Amino acid sequence: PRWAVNRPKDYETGRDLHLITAKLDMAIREDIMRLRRIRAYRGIRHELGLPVRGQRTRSNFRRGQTVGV
Amino acid sequence: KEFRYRGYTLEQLMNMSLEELAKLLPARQRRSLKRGLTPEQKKLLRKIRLAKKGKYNKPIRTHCRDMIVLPEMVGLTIYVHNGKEFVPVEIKPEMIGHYLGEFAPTRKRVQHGAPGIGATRSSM
Amino acid sequence: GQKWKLYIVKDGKVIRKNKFCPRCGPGVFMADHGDRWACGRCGYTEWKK
Amino acid sequence: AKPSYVKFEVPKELAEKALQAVEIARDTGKIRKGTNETTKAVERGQAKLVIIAEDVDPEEIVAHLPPLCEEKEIPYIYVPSKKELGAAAGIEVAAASVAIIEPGKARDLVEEIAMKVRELMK
Amino acid sequence: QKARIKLASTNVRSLEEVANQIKQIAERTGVRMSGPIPLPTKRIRIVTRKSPDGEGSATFDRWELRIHKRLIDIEADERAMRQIMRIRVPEDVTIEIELI
Amino acid sequence: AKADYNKRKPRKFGKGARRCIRCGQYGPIIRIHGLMLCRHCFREVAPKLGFRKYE
RNA sequence: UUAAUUGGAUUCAACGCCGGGAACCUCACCGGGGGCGACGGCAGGAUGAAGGCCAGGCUGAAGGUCUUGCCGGACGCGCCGAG
Ligand SMILES: [Mg+2]
Ligand SMILES: [Mg+2]
Ligand SMILES: [Mg+2]
Ligand SMILES: [Mg+2]
Ligand SMILES: [Zn+2]
Repeated sequence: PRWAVNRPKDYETGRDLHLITAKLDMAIREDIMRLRRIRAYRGIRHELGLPVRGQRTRSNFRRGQTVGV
Repeated sequence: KEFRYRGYTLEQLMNMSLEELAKLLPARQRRSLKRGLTPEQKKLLRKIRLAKKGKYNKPIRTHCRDMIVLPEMVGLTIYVHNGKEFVPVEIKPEMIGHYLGEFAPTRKRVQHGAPGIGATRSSM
Repeated sequence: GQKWKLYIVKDGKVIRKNKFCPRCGPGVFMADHGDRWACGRCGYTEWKK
Repeated sequence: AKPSYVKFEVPKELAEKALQAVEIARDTGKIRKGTNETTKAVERGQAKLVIIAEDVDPEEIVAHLPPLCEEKEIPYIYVPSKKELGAAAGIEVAAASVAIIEPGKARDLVEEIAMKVRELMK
Repeated sequence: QKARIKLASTNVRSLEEVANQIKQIAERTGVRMSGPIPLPTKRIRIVTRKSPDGEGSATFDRWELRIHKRLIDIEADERAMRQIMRIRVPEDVTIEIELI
Repeated sequence: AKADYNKRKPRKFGKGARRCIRCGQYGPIIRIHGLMLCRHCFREVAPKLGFRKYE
C-alpha cells in the first residue's frame, strides 16, 4: 500500500518512494539543506543544534559542564 | 537544476486554480486554504496582485504572519512584522507552502554571561 | 462659512444643478466629483457624463 | 430678507401679527430656525409660518425664498429685528427665520395677516 | 386512566407531609393508589480551596446539596382529582402531574 | 464614529467569555450546573444557597 | 539573556502554589495606533455649535486624519475648577 512507504509524495518527482542506506541519508541531508537555504526557523534550529519541535529548554536538554559562580 | 515542486515547473504552478494547487500542499495548508482567507489576507493578496500588474511601486509591509506563501508571490520582497520592526524577506521558489512568520524571528539569539549571585547553592 | 450656491437661480426661476438622491426626496444634493454622482449619503456608480 | 431690498413699506400690523403671535404659539408648536434648514422645509412645504427677517447679507442665501414664493402657498411675513426674534420663539441668538408648523390657538390673527399680505403684494 | 405525580424537595419533612395528604385523600375515597416509591437522592458536591491566596498548606471545603424525590401513581377519578388539585404545597416542594 | 473605539469584541469561548456575576473577576469560575461564581465568592454565599458541610 | 521575557511566595509553614493545563481574550509586560472630562463656569454658537458620511491618499488596516463636499440642529476641554 502507498501509505506504508517511508517517503510518500516525493518533493521532486511527486511519486511515492522507499529509500534505504545511502540514498535515504542523502535525501534527509538534502531536506535539511533545503530548509537551511531559505533561512527558515527549523533550518536555524538545525544549524544551532537546538530542539526543533517546540520543546522547553530551561530545565532539560542539558549537555555540558557546570559553570562556577 | 530547474525548480519542480511535485514534478511541475514554476510556470505550470502559475496557471493553476486555487483548488487545484491545494491538492499538492501538505495537509495543514490544504485545510487552511479550504476554509478560506481572512479579510486581512484578502487585502494583502489584493495588494500583491496589484503590484504584479505593474502598479503600487511601494514597499509591501504587513502584520499577517500567518499568510501562506503562494507561487504567484515569487519575486517580490515583503516586510513582515516581528513584534517591533518589519524585516525584509526575498521570496524564493522553494518557499512555497510556508507561513511568512517562519522567516521573521521574534527572539534574539542568547549569549550567556557569568552566573550571578544565587545561581548555585553556595553562592546564596 | 456659507456654502449655498452653484444652483442656477434667476429673478423668478429656481432650479438646482445637483440632483437629489432617487432613494430620497428633493433638497438633498450630490457632490461635484464629475466622474460619478457621489450623492453625499448613498452614492451611485453611474459614470455621469 | 435684507433692508437693502425695497419690497414694500413696513406696516405695523404685519409686525404685530408676525412677532406678537409666536410667543403664544412657541409653547404649543414647533420651531425650525436656519435658512438652510428652512429652505428644504419651504421647498417641500413643511413650514407653515415663514417669518423672514431682514438681517441676512448679502442677497446670496436670501435670494431663494422670494423667487420660490410664487411656487407654493408659503404663508410668509416679515420681521423688523432679529435679536429678539429668537427670544419670541427659540433661543437667545440672532434668528433669521423661525418656522412654526401647526401652532396652537394662533389661527385667526395669522390668517387675517396672511390675507392682508395676499391683498397687499404678492 | 391513571395519573402520575412526581415530588421533589430539599426538605424531607415537607415531602412527607405532602405525600401523607395525598395518601389520606386517596383513602377517603374508593380508589387504588400505588404507594409512594422513593427514588434515588440527588447529591451535588463541590470541592473548593479555602485560602484566597496561594501561601500555606492546601485545605479544602466539601459543600453538599441534597434533593429528595418521590413517585406516586393513582387512577384518574374526578371526585379525588379535584381534591389533590386544590392542595397547597410549601414553597420548597415541586409537584408535577401527568396523565398516562 | 468614535464610540466604536471602546466596544469589546463578542467572544464566545476562552477565559474572556465568562465573568463572576457577583464581582466580575476572570479566571477561577465554577461552571457546575449553571453556576457562574468565583471560587472566592462561592465560599461566602454557599450557606445562603442551601449547601452544607456534612463531612 | 532580551524591546519585554509582568508580578507574589524562600526552613518546617516558597518551588504541579496563587485552583497559574497563558495560541487571541485572561494581561498586569514590550512596539505601534485610536477614544474618554457628570456638574459649574470662560471664548464661541441658527449668519449654525457639538457631532456623521460616498470615493481616493497617509496607514499593518482604518472618515483616525487629509483631499474632495454632503450631511444635522443646541450646546460648547480651545481655558479654568471638579469628576
Ligand atoms: Mg517569576
Ligand atoms: Mg494547574
Ligand atoms: Mg496552554
Ligand atoms: Mg496573550
Ligand atoms: Zn466572584
